[PDB]
Amino acid sequence: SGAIYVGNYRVVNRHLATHNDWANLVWEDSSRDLLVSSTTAQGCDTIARCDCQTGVYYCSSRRKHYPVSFSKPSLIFVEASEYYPARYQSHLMLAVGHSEPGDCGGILRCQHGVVGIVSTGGNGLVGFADVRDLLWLD
Ligand SMILES: CCS(=O)(=O)N1CCC(C(=O)O)CC1
Ligand SMILES: CCS(=O)(=O)N1CCC(C(=O)O)CC1
Ligand SMILES: [Zn+2]
Repeated sequence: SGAIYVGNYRVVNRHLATHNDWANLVWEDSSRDLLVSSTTAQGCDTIARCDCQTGVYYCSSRRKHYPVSFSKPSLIFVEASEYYPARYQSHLMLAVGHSEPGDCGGILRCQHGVVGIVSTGGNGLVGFADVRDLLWLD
């Protein structure tokens, strides 16, 4: 689980959004696994405006931060897991790293701030939903 809090926006995995997230929907994209909802309280997170392909992500299933190399955002076919079926996902970044069910909403970040959140795992890979193209967030 986990979210980004920037200005008056909460960014979450679409498949983990709550009834409140949908009651305060700003934007959602089923192809990206993203949803943004409005918050009343100001968030502290800064979104990276960069094309970094290295950073650190938080892995709650190991309670560790891992440094990773990741691919640039692209359309990727996502393998079926124990709990979710297989599907295509846009704006997805892969790295070699640990991600299992529960790890979603872990934040990937670089010097310039938040790059994305964990969205996929399996097969010794972690997939991250990029948020850097969403300039309206900052
Ligand atoms: C590990 C691949 S997955 O498709 O099973 N999946 C990713 C993490 C998600 C979450 O923690 O919400 C749900 C589970
Ligand atoms: C790249 C991983 S990071 O985002 O956790 N971190 C390292 C880059 C910054 C620096 O070392 O100048 C500080 C922030
Ligand atoms: Zn960066």
